[PDB]
This record gives sequence, structure tokens and C-alpha cells, in this order.
Amino acid sequence: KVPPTIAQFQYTLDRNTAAETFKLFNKYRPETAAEKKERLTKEAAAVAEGSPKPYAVKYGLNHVVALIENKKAKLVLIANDVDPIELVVFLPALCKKMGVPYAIVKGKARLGTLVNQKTSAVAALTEVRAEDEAALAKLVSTIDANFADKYDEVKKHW
Amino acid sequence: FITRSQAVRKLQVSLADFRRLCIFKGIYPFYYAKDIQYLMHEPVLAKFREHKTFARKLTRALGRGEVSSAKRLEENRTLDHIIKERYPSFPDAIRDIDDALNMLFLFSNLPSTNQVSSKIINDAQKICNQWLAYVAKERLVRKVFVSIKGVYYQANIKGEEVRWLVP
Amino acid sequence: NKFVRAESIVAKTLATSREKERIKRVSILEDKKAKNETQHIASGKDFILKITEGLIREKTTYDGKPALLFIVRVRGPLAVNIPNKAFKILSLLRLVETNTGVFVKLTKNVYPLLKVIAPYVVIGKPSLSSIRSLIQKRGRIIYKGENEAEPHEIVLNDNNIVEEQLGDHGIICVEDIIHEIATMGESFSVCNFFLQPFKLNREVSGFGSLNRLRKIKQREAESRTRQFSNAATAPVIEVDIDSL
Amino acid sequence: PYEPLIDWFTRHEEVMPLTAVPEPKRRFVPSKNEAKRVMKIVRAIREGRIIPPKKLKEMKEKEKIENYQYDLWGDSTETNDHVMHLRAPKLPPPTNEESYNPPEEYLLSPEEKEAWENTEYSERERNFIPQKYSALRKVPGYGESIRERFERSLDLYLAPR
RNA sequence: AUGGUGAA
RNA sequence: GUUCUUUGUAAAGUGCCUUCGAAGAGUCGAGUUGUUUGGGAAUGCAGCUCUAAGUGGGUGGUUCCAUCUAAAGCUAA
RNA sequence: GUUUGACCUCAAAUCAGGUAGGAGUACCCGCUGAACUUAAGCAUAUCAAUAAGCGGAGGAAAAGAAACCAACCGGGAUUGCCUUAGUAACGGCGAGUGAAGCGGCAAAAGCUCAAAUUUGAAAUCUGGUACCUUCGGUGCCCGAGUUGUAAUUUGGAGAGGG
Repeated sequence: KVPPTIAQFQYTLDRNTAAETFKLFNKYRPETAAEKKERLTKEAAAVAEGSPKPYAVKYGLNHVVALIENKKAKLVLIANDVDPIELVVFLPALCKKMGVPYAIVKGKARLGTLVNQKTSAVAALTEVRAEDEAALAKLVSTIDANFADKYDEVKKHW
Repeated sequence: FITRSQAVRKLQVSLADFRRLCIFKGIYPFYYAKDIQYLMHEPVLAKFREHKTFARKLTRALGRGEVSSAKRLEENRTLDHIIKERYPSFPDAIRDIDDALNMLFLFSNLPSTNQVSSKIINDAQKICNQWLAYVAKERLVRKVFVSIKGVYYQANIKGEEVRWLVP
Repeated sequence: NKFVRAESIVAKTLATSREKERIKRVSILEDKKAKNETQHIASGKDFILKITEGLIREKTTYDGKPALLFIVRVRGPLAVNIPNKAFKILSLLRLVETNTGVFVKLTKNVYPLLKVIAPYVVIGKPSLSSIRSLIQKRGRIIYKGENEAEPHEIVLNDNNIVEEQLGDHGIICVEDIIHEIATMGESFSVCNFFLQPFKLNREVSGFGSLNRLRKIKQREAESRTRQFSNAATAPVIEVDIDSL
Repeated sequence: PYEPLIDWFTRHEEVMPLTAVPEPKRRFVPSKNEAKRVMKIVRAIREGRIIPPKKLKEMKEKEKIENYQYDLWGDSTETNDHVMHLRAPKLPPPTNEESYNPPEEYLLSPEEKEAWENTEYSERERNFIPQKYSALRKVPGYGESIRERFERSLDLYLAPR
């Protein structure tokens, strides 16, 4: 059978909780290439003739890992079907050691749809507007009981 | 001699697109082998395949959940040169315009429905109104015939004697 | 067959409660106005709002003059079960069917009733050309078929049918009905019943690949054009109903 | 060989980060990348190699609509006789007294009407029921026009030649 | 010894 | 030698103060089997078998001191 | 939801954009690789770590900026020559085999990545198309890429700030 570290996946966010997380994440889609290009062209045209940081989800594996271990990230999403499993084996344990809540979601393809990329294998959010801060906090609190308390014996099931 | 199946296999085109190309080229049926070889080069087929690929791209964009990308793909998108060869001279076009006028008149009276875009009906009505205005200005009509299926209107454009039915 | 989710039923309940609260207040205000209880109300008189094309709004005081009007169903609110108070009105006016329309005559008493159900439908004054085109290109007519049954509401196939059904008020052709509808004729009610529904063509009618984007664009434009004000004193919103 | 894992290390949550790298100014101020891109676009606009969206609005909604403004045929007095494969369209011939007010001799009798109704499609060369209507309003509506013309369109190019 | 040739 | 752009709140040169401030793993190496060998201390090479750590590791040193940081790569003379 | 869409793996195309076979072979970089022949002898010693055999490049190639050499008051890339030296060292210590620092000369350019979050904006690049001033310059599109393209940097440190 698989080692105890493996099979920690296959226990993931449920349809309701996953749908809620996607709905919350869908409100922070990062600016795509076309949107950024048109915005910059409009700004240049305005300048030629004569705002705070843009809140967005963090999805880069290196960027997400750097955010973790610094307590900046408030929530982290983990892809379960990552082909190089070694890239993701340490992420759950590292987050638990750092105390950062995380929720595993099935499908790297599904995860990537929220950032206009084919696959990202990871997703996280640090900045959040006031209108969504309460929703993010409630989702984080719910995820605790949904996952951590339901799989306290994840070390079993070789 | 080849058949419709062979032509479809060689052209690698859909049945509806094959019928559209045949209509735009008047390839009456078995099928004319000597004409299919000439049909092998057709920018209309290139446009059709490009539109088919764009359809898949738009479906992918919609599935990925990006309205802006879908709008950009949709915005970023003819028979003018086809008529050049199938109507060698104006008299031939005038002679063959009977079917076109009849179809436009029939469609102008068709109520809007899910199976026919309202824009098509509006365009047909506008074309019919333009034709009626042109006929009235030139007064080229010579005879009027009333029938149970409509009024068999006719015109003498350059002596053609075309007969267009008004539903 | 399909399982019912808790969230959907909860949303339906909340929307129904909000609509019922709005409707009770609207009915109370209308009853007080009919009683001339002008002592304490938000507005003594009433207004009719008009939206026209870039987009600008127009507001004018209600005028006590009857006029021909056309009303079409807007298929909403999305998740509100129609209350019996409004359900009865919709059924009586036979506009419950989605995308269906019918012509009515504006009156002093009709306007308060329209105000209550204004969000559920779209109203406006169609042009004479539009009315003629709709009448000559659409319109159901219930009749007894050949001998036995009366399911044939298809179309006004023959003028002789109109002569046979009524025969008395001079309604012998479709143009007579058009004139009686455009003009404030006595036969307006008679022909109005004769043509209970007006089954106008619906939207794109599908999803497809590009059709999905078209439907999304229509839905988002509806919010920028139509809006559920929900105000008990909301003026009636008129639009270019002829745009179809 | 097969025993549960132990959380001896992960049991205690970390209190503070593991690095003290000072935060760069860009994390609290717009970075130079956006300004550089904006200035590059401004330079492109000034050099004339790119156009602002304001003019593109006109180019998309006030240009490219000028279509069909050319003589498609021009001077032409020749026919397709070079290749005789252009079969004649076979346009329908003139009417055959199928009027709303035809001669009284062609007024279909009840027996003739029954005989015509007995015949099915594809055997109705006389595809009209002649009748006399002294009043225009008495003319009944025709719903078979669409079907007949659709059949004509099908037969136009769906027949061997 | 290494690299090759053809065959009662 | 004669000229056009010189642009953009851009790059980068230096004196002083504050806070951070990484390093190549079936790899070194122990044993074994053949090879290289002028090679007394393998000096190396290939398979077999287990596999090490960062106040550490390699090569030497007379009690202990002297010098670098392999297991990534490029470059005319 | 009995449909539909995201992907991931591999095929299909006399589709577009691309490269290799071989020849030559004195020298270069590696693999395999013997015998005649010798001290009185053939397993080390020696022909020979050679010829032949095999694979891959250029006008030169390899190597080249130390986990180096040394023990002195220290030198500071690789390479070629003289010297060190027929010395240290090896071998029926004999016959014979056979190195290197330091010194002098020729020429001395040193560099680029992994290992820290750009995150207040994959800003990177190939390909197609449309133009020009064509070993290339630009508008637009797609794709590659987040399992990582973009600021420095290989310890002589370096970076965030004043």
C-alpha cells in the first residue's frame, strides 16, 4: 500500500465547500493579458492627450511557497492530481507546521480555470476587500472543521 | 467519375459546408469529377474551417470562465468574389435574379422565430423595400397577375421579363 | 426527479417574503390613495418613467387620457414564486405565459394595477406601423375548428372567419381589427378577447457555443436596461417595446 | 513496517516567519514595470506606429462599413458559352390561369376537387385549386407557399444533370 | 596477431 | 570627421549608517571484482552494495595547525 | 447531469517552420584493441595503455578560472618549451622503467546558472499575419510558459533601506 504521507490526498473539499471557495475565488480573477494591455493602452492615450494595489489570488508555486512560512497567505489550495507528487507531499505538512489553513481540491485543470491558466497546481489569497474579508474568514473557519477535524487520523490508511 | 462520398473525403469538409460550397459553385450531381478538382482551391473553405476552429476556441473560453476573453474572440472575426465567376455578365445575373427575388419576398413575410434570426428577416424586408422603391422609381413593371398563392409580379429589366412572386 | 437543494429553497423563500412585503405595502398605499388619504403619503400624484437611447431617462406626470398599450412577460423575478395576489391578476390578464403579450387600454383604474405588476412585465406604447406588422404577422384566434373541437388557435387564415365569428360590428378583415385596436373603438374589448394571447418570438432559444455568449450579453444588458426597483412608489417604466 | 506517522514536529504551530528580509518599496508603491510599459506605449503612439483606442473606435464603428461601393461586373458582354456546363436555371413558366378570379369554366367542381384531393404529392402537376373570388377579402390564406418554394430550391441542385 | 576475400 | 533621437520621475558609477544575507545526493566515502599503472599513500577509471553533513566537507601538517569549497556550465592568445 | 466543458497521455497529416546520415581523417576527443618482438621467462615489467577496428568535431582541438601547489617572509587560470631530471620513485634495486612544485621564457579576459516572493499588474519568448529602411525594425493574433519566461550574483559576496 501507499506510505502514510500518501493518501493524505483523496480527502478534499466537498462540492458545497468547493463551490463556495470557487465563487469566492472567482471574484479575484487576476487581470488577463488582454485586459492589462487595453488598460495600459488607455492609460497611455490619456497621458499622451493630457488606486491601491490590485487584489488578486496568488497561484505561482514558488510565489505561494514564499508566501507560506511568512504567515502572509490566509488560505491555500492544493491540487491532488499533480504528476510530480514530490512537489506537493511537503506542502500540507509545511502549512500545518506554519498553521496556515489549506484545502485540497480535486483537479489541477479545475484549479487553473480560476487564474486563466491551464494548470497551476496551487492557489492562495493574501489581500481581500472588506466586502469579501468576512466571507473569506467564514470559509477559512468552516474549512477547519470540514477537513482538519474530519481527518485527524489521516496518518492511518497506509 | 467520383461520388459525393469521395468529394467529401477529399475536401475534408462537413456535409452542410459541402452543400454550401456546391450551391456557391452550382456543382449539380454522382458528382462532376472535373469540377471537384477545381473546387480543391477555395478560400470559402478556408474561412469555414477557420470559423469552425474559432467555435472551439470560444467554447474553451466560455468553459474557462472568462467573459472578456470570449468577447475579444467574438469581436475579432464573403460571397463578393464568388459572384465574379458564376455570373459572367449583368444580363445573366438579371435573368437568374428571379429565384433570389422570390426567396427574399417569401422570407420578408416570415415571422421571427427561434429557427430564423430576426436580423435575417429584417434584412430581407429591407431588401424587398429597396427593390420595390427601385421598381416604382423606374416604373419597369408591365404586367400584374393575382393568384391564390400571391400576386405573380413581373418586371422587364432590360427586357428580361423576370417574374417575381409577391406573397 | 431532480433533488432540491437547501440553498435554492431558502433563496426562493427569502425572495418570496421580500416580494410579499413589497406587495402588501403597495396594496395598502394604493387603497389609501383611492380613499383620498393624502394626509401622509410619499407622493400625492404618480409618474411614468421612460428609458430611451448614450442612455437617458425621462419622467412625466401621469395624464388622465386612455391610450393603447402592449405588455409582454419578462420572465422574472428569477427566484420568486408569484404570490396569489399577483398570480390572480396575471392569470386574469393571461400574461402568465413566458414571452406572451396582449394589448390593453390604459385607464385611471388600470394604472394602479399595472404599478403593482410593473416589474413582472414590460409596457410601452407601440407605434402604428409596429402594431400593424404584429397584427398582420402574428396573433392567435380561438375558433371551433371544422365541426367538433377548438384547439386551432394558429393564425387568422381567412377573413371570412372573422365575418362568421362576429358578423355584426363590421369586423370583416384584419385591418378592421387593426383600426379598432389603434383607435379607441368599442370593439377593442371584443377583438381583444378574440386574440387573447400574442405569442411573440422568444430570445435566442438555446445555448450553443456563441449563443451562450449572446445569452450572457442579453442578460447583462437587461440589468443595465431593466431594474427591479422594488419601491412601492416606483414610477412605471416605459421602453421602446417596438424593438423586436 | 506499516505504522502510523507521527506529528512530533508539526504539532507546534510556528509563531513568527523564518526570514527577516526587509520589504521592498515596490510592495507598497506602484512598481516601475507599469510606468515603463505606459511610457513605451506613449512612445509608440507618438511615433505613429500604434493608434490610441479613441481613433480605433471610429475605425471600427465609422470605418469598414463602406462596402459594395465598386462595380462588381463592370464592362462585360460575354456569357458562359466558353464552358457549356452552365445548365439553364429552368425558371418556372408563366401562370396557367391559376388566378383568384379565373374563367368560370375552370371552377373546380366537387367531384374534380375530390379527385384532386385524392392525388398525393409528386403527382399534382396541376398544383392549384382554381376558384373564383369576386371579393379580395374572400381570398383564403396560403400556407403551402413556403413548402413549394423549398421543394423548388431542393430540386434546383439536388437532381442529376 | 589485426583488417579483408570466396568457396567440394 | 558631419548629423537625427538625445528621455524616463530610467539605468548605473562612488564615501558613510541600519536590516537581511542561499551554495550543486544513488553524491563523497567503506568493502569487493577487472583495468591503468614508472606511480613506494589508488593516482584514477567501470560494475557490484550501503550510504553520510552543514559552526560542515576535501588535501596536507606537527601535540594540533596551513589552503579551498567538488558532485552545474561558457570562454581567442 | 442518460448531455456538456476543462484538462493530462499518445497517435494521425505527399500540413508550415527545422536538423543528422556521407566524404575527408596528419593532428584532436572517447571505446575496443592484440602479436612478432625482450631480460635466461612471460601475469604484473616491455613492444603497448601502440598499429589495425569503432563513434564525433575544428582550423587548430581538449583543458581553462581550484574541494590547486605547498610548509616558505608563501604562489594564485589553462597551455607549449628549457630547467628541475634521467632526479624523486618503480623493477629477480641489477638489466631496465619513469613523474611533479618551485625557477626562466611565449601569451594573460575572465565569466554565466541552481540555491532569497516582482507580486502594487508573465511585465518574457517562438510562430502566423500586415507594413519598412531586410544577417533585421514595428501594429495585431495564437501558442510556449506559473511544475517559472522577467533586476543583480557565484563568495572579490550580494540584496532591501537611509
